[PDB]
Amino acid sequence: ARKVTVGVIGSGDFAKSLTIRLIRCGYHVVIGSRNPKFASEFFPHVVDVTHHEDALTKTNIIFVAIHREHYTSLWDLRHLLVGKILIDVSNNMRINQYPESNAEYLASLFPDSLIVKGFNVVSAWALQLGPKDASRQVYICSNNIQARQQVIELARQLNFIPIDLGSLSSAREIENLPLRLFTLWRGPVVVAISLATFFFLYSFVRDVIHPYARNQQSDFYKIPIEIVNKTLPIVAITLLSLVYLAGLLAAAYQLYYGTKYRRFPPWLETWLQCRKQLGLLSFFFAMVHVAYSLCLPMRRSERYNEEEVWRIEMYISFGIMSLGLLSLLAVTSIPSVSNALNWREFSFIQSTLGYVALLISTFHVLIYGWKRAFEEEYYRFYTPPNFVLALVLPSIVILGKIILFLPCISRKLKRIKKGWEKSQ
Amino acid sequence: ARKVTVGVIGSGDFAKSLTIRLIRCGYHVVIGSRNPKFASEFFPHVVDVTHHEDALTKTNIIFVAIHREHYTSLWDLRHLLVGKILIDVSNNMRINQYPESNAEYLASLFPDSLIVKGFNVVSAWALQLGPKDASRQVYICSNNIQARQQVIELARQLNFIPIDLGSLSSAREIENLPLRLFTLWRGPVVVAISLATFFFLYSFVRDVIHPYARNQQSDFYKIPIEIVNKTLPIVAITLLSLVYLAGLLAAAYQLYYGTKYRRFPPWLETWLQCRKQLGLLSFFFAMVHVAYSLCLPMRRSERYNEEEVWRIEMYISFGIMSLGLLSLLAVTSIPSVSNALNWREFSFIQSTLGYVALLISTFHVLIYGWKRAFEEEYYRFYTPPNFVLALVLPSIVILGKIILFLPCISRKLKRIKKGWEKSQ
Amino acid sequence: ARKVTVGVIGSGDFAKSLTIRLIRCGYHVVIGSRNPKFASEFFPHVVDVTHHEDALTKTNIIFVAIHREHYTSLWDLRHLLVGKILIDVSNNMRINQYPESNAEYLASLFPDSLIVKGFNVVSAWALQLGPKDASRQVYICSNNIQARQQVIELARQLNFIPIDLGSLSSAREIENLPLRLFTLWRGPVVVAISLATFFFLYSFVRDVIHPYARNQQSDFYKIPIEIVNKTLPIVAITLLSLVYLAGLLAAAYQLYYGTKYRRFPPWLETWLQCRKQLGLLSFFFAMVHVAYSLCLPMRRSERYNEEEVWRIEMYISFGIMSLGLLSLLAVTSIPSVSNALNWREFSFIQSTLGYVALLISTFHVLIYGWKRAFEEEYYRFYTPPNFVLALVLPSIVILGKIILFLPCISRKLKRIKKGWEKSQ
Ligand SMILES: Cc1cc2nc3c(=O)[nH]c(=O)nc-3n(C[C@H](O)[C@H](O)[C@H](O)COP(=O)(O)OP(=O)(O)OC[C@H]3O[C@@H](n4cnc5c(N)ncnc54)[C@H](O)[C@@H]3O)c2cc1C
Ligand SMILES: Cc1cc2nc3c(=O)[nH]c(=O)nc-3n(C[C@H](O)[C@H](O)[C@H](O)COP(=O)(O)OP(=O)(O)OC[C@H]3O[C@@H](n4cnc5c(N)ncnc54)[C@H](O)[C@@H]3O)c2cc1C
Ligand SMILES: Cc1cc2nc3c(=O)[nH]c(=O)nc-3n(C[C@H](O)[C@H](O)[C@H](O)COP(=O)(O)OP(=O)(O)OC[C@H]3O[C@@H](n4cnc5c(N)ncnc54)[C@H](O)[C@@H]3O)c2cc1C
Ligand SMILES: NC(=O)c1ccc[n+]([C@@H]2O[C@H](COP(=O)([O-])OP(=O)(O)OC[C@H]3O[C@@H](n4cnc5c(N)ncnc54)[C@H](OP(=O)(O)O)[C@@H]3O)[C@@H](O)[C@H]2O)c1
Ligand SMILES: NC(=O)c1ccc[n+]([C@@H]2O[C@H](COP(=O)([O-])OP(=O)(O)OC[C@H]3O[C@@H](n4cnc5c(N)ncnc54)[C@H](OP(=O)(O)O)[C@@H]3O)[C@@H](O)[C@H]2O)c1
Ligand SMILES: NC(=O)c1ccc[n+]([C@@H]2O[C@H](COP(=O)([O-])OP(=O)(O)OC[C@H]3O[C@@H](n4cnc5c(N)ncnc54)[C@H](OP(=O)(O)O)[C@@H]3O)[C@@H](O)[C@H]2O)c1
Ligand code: HEM
Ligand code: HEM
Ligand code: HEM
Ligand SMILES: CC(C)CCC[C@@H](C)[C@H]1CC[C@H]2[C@@H]3CC=C4C[C@@H](O)CC[C@]4(C)[C@H]3CC[C@]12C
Ligand SMILES: CC(C)CCC[C@@H](C)[C@H]1CC[C@H]2[C@@H]3CC=C4C[C@@H](O)CC[C@]4(C)[C@H]3CC[C@]12C
Ligand SMILES: CC(C)CCC[C@@H](C)[C@H]1CC[C@H]2[C@@H]3CC=C4C[C@@H](O)CC[C@]4(C)[C@H]3CC[C@]12C
Ligand SMILES: CC(C)CCC[C@@H](C)[C@H]1CC[C@H]2[C@@H]3CC=C4C[C@@H](O)CC[C@]4(C)[C@H]3CC[C@]12C
Ligand SMILES: CC(C)CCC[C@@H](C)[C@H]1CC[C@H]2[C@@H]3CC=C4C[C@@H](O)CC[C@]4(C)[C@H]3CC[C@]12C
Ligand SMILES: CC(C)CCC[C@@H](C)[C@H]1CC[C@H]2[C@@H]3CC=C4C[C@@H](O)CC[C@]4(C)[C@H]3CC[C@]12C
Repeated sequence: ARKVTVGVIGSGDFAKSLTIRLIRCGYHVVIGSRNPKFASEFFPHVVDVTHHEDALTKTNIIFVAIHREHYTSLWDLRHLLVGKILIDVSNNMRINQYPESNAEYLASLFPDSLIVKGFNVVSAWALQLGPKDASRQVYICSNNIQARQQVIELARQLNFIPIDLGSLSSAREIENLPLRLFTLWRGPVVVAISLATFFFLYSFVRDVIHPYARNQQSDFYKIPIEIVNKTLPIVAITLLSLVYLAGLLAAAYQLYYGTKYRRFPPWLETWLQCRKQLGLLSFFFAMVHVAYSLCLPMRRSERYNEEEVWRIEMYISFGIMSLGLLSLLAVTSIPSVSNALNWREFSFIQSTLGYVALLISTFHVLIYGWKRAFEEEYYRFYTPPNFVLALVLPSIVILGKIILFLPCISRKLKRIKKGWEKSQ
Repeated sequence: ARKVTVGVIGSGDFAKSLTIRLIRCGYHVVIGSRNPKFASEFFPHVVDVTHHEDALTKTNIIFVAIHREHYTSLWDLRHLLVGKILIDVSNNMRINQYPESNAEYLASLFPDSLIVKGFNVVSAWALQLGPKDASRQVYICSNNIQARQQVIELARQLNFIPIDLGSLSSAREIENLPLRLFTLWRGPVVVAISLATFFFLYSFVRDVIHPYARNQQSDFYKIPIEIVNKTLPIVAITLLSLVYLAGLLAAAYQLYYGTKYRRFPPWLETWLQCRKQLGLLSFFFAMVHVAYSLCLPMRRSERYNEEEVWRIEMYISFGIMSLGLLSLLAVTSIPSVSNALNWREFSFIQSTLGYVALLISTFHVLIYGWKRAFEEEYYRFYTPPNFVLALVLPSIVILGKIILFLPCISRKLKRIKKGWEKSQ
Repeated sequence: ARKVTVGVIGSGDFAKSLTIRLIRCGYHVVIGSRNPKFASEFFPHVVDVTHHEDALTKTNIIFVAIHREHYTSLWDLRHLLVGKILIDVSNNMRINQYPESNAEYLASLFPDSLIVKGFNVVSAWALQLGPKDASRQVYICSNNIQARQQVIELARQLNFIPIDLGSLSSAREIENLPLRLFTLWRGPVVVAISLATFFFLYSFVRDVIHPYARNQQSDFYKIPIEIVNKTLPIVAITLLSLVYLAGLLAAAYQLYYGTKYRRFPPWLETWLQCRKQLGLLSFFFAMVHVAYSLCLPMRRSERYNEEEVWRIEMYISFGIMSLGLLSLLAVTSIPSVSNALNWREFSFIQSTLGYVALLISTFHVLIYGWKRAFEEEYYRFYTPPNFVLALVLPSIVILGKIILFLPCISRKLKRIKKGWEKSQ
């Protein structure tokens, strides 16, 4: 029933938190540091703190809890670290800082050891605490199977969820993972902000400034949130149109080149990768628009034609249908739901029901426009009304999709999708 | 640091996509085809394309990327495929097309080889691309442990998420998996459509046609979406009633037979299996009803008694309570949330809070009916009003559930639930 | 192709359901009972029911499907259970009933056997049925690797999802797991109920009783659900304030003590652990408030100043912003979404956007209060209006957070967060 000894190199924040987590989870830790005299009182009395040359002798699994630039300080400990699993927990301060990942550099430093990458994601504060809602998954990568399984078992005993990802070819991925902060959302968010700013300025120029000399009824105790009420929906529908224009453009490139075995242009690849983020931003903005259209027009201050009844009911119904379809798409976007669906079912949901949602949203805007545009006042300052642009982009998307259904084009796109593209 | 060679049989769409994915993920591929002269220019220069008899010699893991009906074309390669892992990636065009699954048929063809089922779910386009939101899980089944783990490691190196499911007894399941398209939703969707059509026709006959001779105030510029506003809620509540009538009927069958060790009738089994789909359809229709009741009655065109204040506030509150409980049930229906809950907690949530939601919905409809039914006009054309049916079904469900609480019945149902049913 | 024999000890409800599940999943079961004459007709004809001393001879994996207090009845079968995997499926009737878990007690009883904990979560009715939406994950813990993997494979063949959690140090956790019923929700729910009751009584005393002698316009055909409309929002905002006051107090304790390596007081630890439950309760109550504010003020019975337009639009917009941020936080609270986010991204979302949501909610309440408080009538009965308390708690939270941004305090808190706390 003797506890298994685990070695740790260095005495820092991560070393102390790791030692706490190991001791609480039924382990015995041997820590090697340059000056055990200095670091001995830091650690509890059940921690055996000695020199570098001593800790390695009495352990098999060693956490290299030092920074990358100090790895060469372990050069003298080359023949002691023979056949001993070295768990590399290091992290970089910048994505792609070095030509090779930290684990591969360590492996090149110590050819005879068994280098296992892992435990870098935890923050030396989740190690001190118990289970945490973000830092409960640890990714482990080693080119040696046995050492990888030993480290996975160690992670299991430390109340973690081990995740196996390969043979140090994945070390770069799990070193870049702790450093990323919504990398795929930056582009969609910038696009949404740009669209919102442009439509805000368009409404300000057309709706307010052009009749401002006529009326001039607003001051700083007024705000253009009638304009944000006209800006959120257009941004949402434009984001949906951008979600599906990427697929249209991919089809166009495939038809033009004649093969699917040609890499898309880098901008098209980035556009295709962030379609989920664009769609979720569109759903969020559509929901905010629904909230505004419910709360504001019906407020207590708002209390201060049969064909019109027709129109109002009909485009409200179309908006509700589109919102329901978008809600289905967003629900399927949860990782568990997406993984629980076949690729055929997921493709049906996303592609088909999103195209249907875009078409229904186009009708929902189109009715409003149909009896808000024929009056020459709203065709103001030579500038089309707000709904005209929010129609012109989904119109392009929908006409493209319909073009893709033509028999000649459908046949030339099936002959590509199904492999016979251009034999050579 | 030499790359591991992986063999592939055949040169088709799947073979080419698989070769691309293998080469990009640090592998070396040897492809065997009938005519290497023909297929050599198809594949890159780092691909060794030779005959069938040559590729097997220089590899250990071989992807049998050919259709099932051509498996007998490998009969001559029986003594070369001795002890070599054969990954069967084949798929059928129809569920339960053949008496035995593809993997088992291959294993019977080659008794001495190690047959591993896997990689059929990916679509030869997710292999070409990177990570995909539906095709990132691969299911692997082999009756040999070592070969199964080798194939799982191979899937890990190919940026997939290996899932182990057994010993080729699960081959049929993961061959039917790529072919299913919402199999459990078909029944609930057909039931919902039937209910919606019946209630639409009922409202058309009662609300419109019966006084149509009296008024005749509608034309084709009118639509019965006052009727869909009366059809969505009834369909939602009826779907909930059908969700819980299945449990009531299962209890009735258990009490009648005296044991739980008797298989339910096939219709009852299918009803019990699709309870989740019926409940989610009910939640979706209830949410659509909430959206209609918010957007339509308050529209700008809609602008064109204390006990009544009482009633309106009270049934709105009951509707909100029921919607909240249904939202809790739907949130627990996510696979991650369901797996994160104990069976006791999940049972409490679903059973208890869904019965409470059904009861509260019954009250919410019942108040509306209580002061919309006593007037003889709404008891029109000898036909009960719309809410009467939406009450009569949940009333049956609730009276059944209350009957199940009787001391004699509760005791006879505990003596069953807890094992003492009928000893023999 | 001979089936693998699996032994089962005892003949009860769990034994029968387990035997059914094993037989259906291609196994052959040998059941040992005290009186095979009695239990033989219970089980099918393909089940070999014999004495205790006979079943062990013809099997290797044995399910000890008897209660803990009867384990000593297997004392005579000590030398027969040598090297045989014993899967302990037992459960306790109370959390922490015994000093050592059931699996560890069994292991102490039989030192020479290989004890594996598992299959306790399933309810002897999910074993009889097929896949179930709560009982499809089984947790397995053994201090022997090989036996643990054998039991995991057995669980895989039984259409389960094996989960490995360690070396019998996790046996207590997975014995307590079937017994817990929302353990972390009890405290937050009691707090929410207490807040709701207190604010209901406060509104009853101030809003109704104090002018009750003045007007007396209500009877039992009236209800205080104008008061629940004033109670739900305050409870939601107070729950959010309590969510973040825990972090403020943790920071205060860290600054006072000078280290993060000191355990928080038990009440603070329990407060910190249940922050997710408090936040989700706050989100649920905020959504119920949104539903009430939409449905009730706009009802058909409700149909029975430019700066005010200003105010109404502005605080509605702030409420919508806060609801959107809370929705983002709740979406990230799904286990799949939380596990799919880096700890940095999850920390950003939760901490930063929740503080922003709290600030925006404070403004949203504050505008309403700003032009509903300056009238001396609402400062009624020497008691502050309802919004004043719902402001005073988030005000304390926000001033604390701002204090944490002071340069001296920020520096003393970074010197703690980053390890240099108090060297010894
Ligand atoms: C609310 C919301 C949530 C969303 N969530 C997600 C999400 O979680 N994940 C996600 O990925 N997206 C998500 N999306 C976006 C969604 O994936 C896209 O809208 C949808 O995939 C577009 O379908 P498509 O037909 O344009 O593209 P696809 O079907 O993906 O194909 C794009 C292009 O590739 C071609 N192509 C397709 N299959 C093949 C093949 N086998 N061989 C050759 N060429 C082929 C098509 O012809 C087309 O030119 C979401 C969108 C919304 C609105
Ligand atoms: C929005 C929504 C979402 C839903 N999501 C899901 C979902 O994700 N998954 C899902 O499965 N369902 C889901 N449902 C449906 C839900 O499961 C059912 O409403 C609920 O289980 C019915 O409870 P019950 O008491 O009728 O049935 P159960 O408790 O399941 O039992 C049915 C019958 O079996 C008997 N029985 C139960 N336990 C035993 C036992 N141990 N031994 C012998 N007999 C027993 C009962 O007496 C009864 O006769 C959802 C419903 C809704 C509205
Ligand atoms: C709708 C909703 C859903 C929610 N869902 C969840 C959920 O799923 N999971 C969950 O956990 N919470 C959840 N929450 C609550 C959420 O986690 C908290 O609101 C948030 O974490 C508080 O941030 P903080 O800065 O106060 O605390 P934290 O950042 O967690 O830190 C608390 C204290 O620890 C200190 N500290 C932090 N990091 C370190 C460190 N490295 N070293 C030393 N000291 C440190 C801080 O200074 C502070 O004193 C939810 C809340 C809401 C409203
Ligand atoms: N939150 C975290 O801290 C965290 C989280 C994840 C991963 N990590 C990784 O874990 C490792 C430990 O980080 P840390 O925060 O603990 O680092 P730190 O506080 O900077 O500690 C540096 C450690 O390196 C040792 N060291 C050895 N040779 C050295 C040299 N020449 N110069 C300087 N130091 C030398 C020191 O040990 P002596 O006492 O013997 O000098 C000391 O224990 C890093 O690789 C980090 O990327 C940290
Ligand atoms: N999207 C997909 O394509 C996909 C996805 C998942 C699974 N799969 C499975 O993967 C396998 C490959 O599918 P595929 O689409 O690549 O098929 P395909 O395009 O029809 O190719 C058929 C292949 O079979 C070989 N073959 C051998 N003997 C043959 C014979 N007698 N008659 C005809 N062909 C013979 C051919 O090789 P030669 O050049 O030597 O003649 C050719 O490479 C199938 O089992 C399929 O079910 C495919
Ligand atoms: N839903 C469930 O039932 C469920 C779920 C999860 C886990 N479990 C666990 O699985 C085990 C089986 O539970 P169960 O519900 O089947 O129990 P049960 O109905 O009470 O059966 C008791 C069993 O213990 C045997 N036994 C041996 N020595 C005994 C003694 N001295 N006194 C009494 N019985 C003795 C009996 O076998 P003989 O015929 O030879 O006397 C009988 O088969 C328990 O440990 C339970 O915690 C049960
Ligand atoms: C319950 C669901 C919805 C309701 C009740 C609703 C309501 C409305 C209303 C009343 C208008 C008239 C303009 C205004 O009031 O400011 C409008 C316009 C608009 N709707 Fe919606 N909507 C819904 C969903 C959606 C969705 C999901 C989309 C797009 C994905 C969308 C796209 C638009 C657009 C772009 C406009 C712009 C028209 C203009 O600014 O002139 N709507 N909506
Ligand atoms: C915020 C939540 C809800 C609100 C505001 C609401 C509102 C209403 C209103 C105003 C009516 C009167 C009939 C009408 O206006 O067309 C009604 C009727 C009805 N409600 Fe709801 N409801 C809600 C939730 C629900 C839910 C969740 C269910 C069932 C699961 C439900 C079941 C019904 C049914 C069946 C009727 C039919 C009455 C009739 O057609 O005569 N309601 N609801
Ligand atoms: C769409 C979102 C929201 C809308 C439309 C809304 C609407 C309102 C309205 C109209 C009032 C005036 C008092 C009343 O009508 O009873 C109010 C008050 C209040 N709001 Fe909201 N709200 C929203 C979201 C929120 C959220 C998310 C919170 C807190 C997390 C919140 C906190 C409060 C509080 C505490 C009051 C109390 C004021 C009082 O009782 O005097 N609101 N809200
Ligand atoms: C993050 C996502 C949303 C980015 C999508 C933004 C779109 C509108 C941007 C991003 C990159 C852009 C492309 C970048 C480069 C070129 C080449 C030149 O001929 C101008 C047009 C063209 C082809 C641009 C078209 C618009 C474009 C595709
Ligand atoms: C929204 C838009 C971008 C959707 C795509 C429309 C355009 C780009 C597509 C639709 C029809 C396509 C054409 C269909 C047929 C041919 C004939 C052959 O020579 C291949 C290219 C060519 C000439 C295609 C070029 C691209 C094309 C013109
Ligand atoms: C997919 C789900 C929702 C199906 C539920 C539909 C219900 C209403 C249908 C489906 C199958 C049907 C049963 C099929 C067969 C019989 C036998 C005969 O005596 C008529 C009634 C009875 C017992 C039917 C009752 C109604 C029933 C249970
Ligand atoms: C909604 C409905 C279907 C719920 C179930 C109600 C009916 C079917 C149930 C409830 C009470 C049950 C009875 C309770 C007691 C007995 C006595 C004994 O001889 C077993 C059968 C019998 C006669 C049961 C038959 C089924 C029964 C009548
Ligand atoms: C389950 C969660 C929400 C519990 C949070 C409830 C809060 C308000 C309660 C729970 C435990 C309580 C603490 C328990 C003990 C003490 C010590 C004494 O000096 C009184 C105050 C103090 C410090 C209490 C302050 C309020 C407190 C922190
Ligand atoms: C909402 C509230 C609880 C937030 C926290 C505010 C209080 C408790 C915090 C904020 C500023 C803190 C002080 C900042 C600086 C010092 C000086 C040094 O001697 C450490 C303790 C001491 C004296 C701290 C004690 C705790 C403190 C006073």
